[PDB]
Order: sequence, then structure tokens, then C-alpha cells
Amino acid sequence: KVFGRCELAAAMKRHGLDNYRGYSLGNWVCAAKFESNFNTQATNRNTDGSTDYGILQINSRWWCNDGRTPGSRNLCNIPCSALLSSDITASVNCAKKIVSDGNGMNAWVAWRNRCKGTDVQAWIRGCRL
Ligand SMILES: [Cl-]
Ligand SMILES: [Cl-]
Repeated sequence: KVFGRCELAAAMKRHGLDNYRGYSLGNWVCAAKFESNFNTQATNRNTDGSTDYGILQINSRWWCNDGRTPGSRNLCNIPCSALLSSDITASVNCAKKIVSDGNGMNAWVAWRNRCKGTDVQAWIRGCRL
């Protein structure tokens, strides 16, 4: 599924991401825009052999099992395919674990390079929330 901006903001709010670990809703919407272009089915292979999955591009080396990443830890205890669903629940639940791991949202390269230190409130402007 490709989400609209406000539709995703509302879904993320319902799943408790607004101000989760101090990160306002706009941060999460901005990260999703630049990680996946709001597409739940996005996948990208990395040089180390791992793959990033879904709306928040969660990586198979640490967080989910895709059956082809040797030495993967599967910390979210889910198949990576579950992260591609139109229902973002699995992605949100896993993201909550990632953001709590010590480095906050810096775990998402696109967030660090394209969202951090910008007016992220713009990403939820105009939305009925
Ligand atoms: Cl915000
Ligand atoms: Cl933090």
C-alpha cells in the first residue's frame, strides 16, 4: 500500500508513535517519506547482504528474519515479510524497539540526513489529527 501523508500520520498516531521516546509525529512521517516514499512494499538490498523492509526500512541483520541473512539476530521476532503488510502494526512495534535501543532515530539514515534538525512539523500540517 502507498499511504497518503495525512493517512499515515493518523495511522502512526493511533499506534502510539506521537512523542514516542520524545520523537514528535512529524519525525516519523518524515522518516517514512524518505525511507520508503510511504510504500509498505519497499525493499532494498545492502552491500553486506542484508535487506531493508517496509515503510520504515527495517534491516534483516538485526531486526527480522528473511532466511538469507547469515548471523541475523531477529530482535523483533518476526519474518521480514510481515513488515510489508498494508497494516503497519508490525512495522510500528518493531520500530519502537529500534528507537529504544540507544541511538534513537539516528538508526534511520534518511532521518539523520534529511529530517533531523528540520521543521518536521510541516509533515503533519493540514492533517486532521
Ligand atoms: Cl511534529
Ligand atoms: Cl533520543
